[PDB]
Amino acid sequence: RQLARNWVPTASLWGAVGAVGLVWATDWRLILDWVPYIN
Amino acid sequence: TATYAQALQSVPETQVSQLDNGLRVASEQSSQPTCTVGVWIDAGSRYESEKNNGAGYFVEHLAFKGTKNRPGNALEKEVESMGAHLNAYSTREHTAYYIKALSKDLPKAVELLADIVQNCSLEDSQIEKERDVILQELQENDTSMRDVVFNYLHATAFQGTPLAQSVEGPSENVRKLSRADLTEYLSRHYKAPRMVLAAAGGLEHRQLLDLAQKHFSGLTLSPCRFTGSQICHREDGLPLAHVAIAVEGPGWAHPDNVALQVANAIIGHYDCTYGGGAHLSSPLASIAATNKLCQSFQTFNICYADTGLLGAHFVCDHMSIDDMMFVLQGQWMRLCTSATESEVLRGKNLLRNALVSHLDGTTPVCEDIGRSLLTYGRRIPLAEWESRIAEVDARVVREVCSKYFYDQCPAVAGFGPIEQLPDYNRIRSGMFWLRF
Amino acid sequence: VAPTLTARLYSLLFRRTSTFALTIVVGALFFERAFDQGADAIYEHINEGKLWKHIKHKYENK
Repeated sequence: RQLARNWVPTASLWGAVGAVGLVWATDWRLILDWVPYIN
Repeated sequence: TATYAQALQSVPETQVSQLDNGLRVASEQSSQPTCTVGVWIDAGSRYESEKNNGAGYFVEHLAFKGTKNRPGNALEKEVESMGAHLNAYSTREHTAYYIKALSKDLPKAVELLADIVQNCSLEDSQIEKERDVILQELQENDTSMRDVVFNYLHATAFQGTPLAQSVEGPSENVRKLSRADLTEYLSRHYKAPRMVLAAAGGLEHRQLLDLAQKHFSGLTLSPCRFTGSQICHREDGLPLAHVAIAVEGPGWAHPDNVALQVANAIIGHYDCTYGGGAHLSSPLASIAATNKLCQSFQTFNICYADTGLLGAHFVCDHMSIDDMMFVLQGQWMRLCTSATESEVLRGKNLLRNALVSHLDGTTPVCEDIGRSLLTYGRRIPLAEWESRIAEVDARVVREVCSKYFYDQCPAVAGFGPIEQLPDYNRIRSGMFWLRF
Repeated sequence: VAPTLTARLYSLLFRRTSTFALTIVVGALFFERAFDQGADAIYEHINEGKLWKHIKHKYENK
């Protein structure tokens, strides 16, 4: 039509997931310490 | 004229009157030569004890066996003298005694009727006769599988509540039953305000109440537990296996009860015998005709005082069971998220039609009042129902169904040859999508 | 009467499986940052002066 229903907010979270995931993985960008990260 | 907006406007309105001892009076004038004369009583099995179980049911037959002033079979020989049909029936939450008649001889009718309500001949001649027929019928009752599974259905959800119990009650009680205990329940719940009276026809309100005419009317419940569970009667001989599945819902009086009226109408129903074929709009009636995954099914709603029942009842091949299901969870689940306002409309229209449809005819008009009184009181918010219809929204239905469907504990009833039917633990995981 | 955090929590998070999934990584992150940081102390608490971390101070940069 196109009506994209709660899929929109749904999907909104999803990308955030594995993005964090790769961030959780190892990635490149450090991540300003923010609770202790070793020196 | 007839124009839908104006069509709501001109109707004979709800009437009400109240006598002293708790009797209710009410009416509507249909400008008709005939009148449905009826009575509705809220005394339930949910009132009935463990011996009283099925007694009122047994009682139900008895009234017409003769009464105090009118011994055996002197009762109807006056009734059919007029040529007026007569009928009575009962229910877990209600009992309705009623008459369909010409407005002329009504002065007898209620007076005939009033006699019956309380004055009764309790005669073990009829008792044993009726004690037998019921017993005779008790066993015969295995012939219609429909009613059968529902009995299982309640008992599995409402276990531990008088609501969960057989209407006719277990058998042995009927033998053990004695008409004194009746006289109890006769005396107990047949008082007013429990009693309620209504009628519709050429009858005007006051010409009802005046001839409501001095006779008499009269001088406990609990919220029920809801059981995530399963029941199965496995018998593989039979050709087909019914299924019922449901979750509990709001009572009679509750806002959302109407909001969920449409979701059913939208998801609709299918049967072997339609001429609709595979081009119907209902995804179910499309597929279930396409691959004939079932013989037929229909969805129900039953809202108790405090409770409500939403689910369907289907019949499918002993090898076709799974696939009906995996479909059926599709529809409910997809509604809760991805539904759309278009299909809302097609649902919206239907319920308007069905609403307006049932409203024709003396008795049904007469009949609404009694429960409605026992339910919402006088309220027959006819034109309001329309306004009520305008209330429902896309978010509404989603937001409503989100409550009562997504990630819940469903009830499962079954009747053989079930075996294919997956274990609960599938159905449960199958309630909540994983986003698929 | 207020709901126990449980009644809050599902309604808040566990209801939508994404969220239910989402939080999982989230705490798991903060978890390890703190978690490993604790055990090593406990570890090195247990072994005192057996490790250069304690020992090497004797001779480290002279």
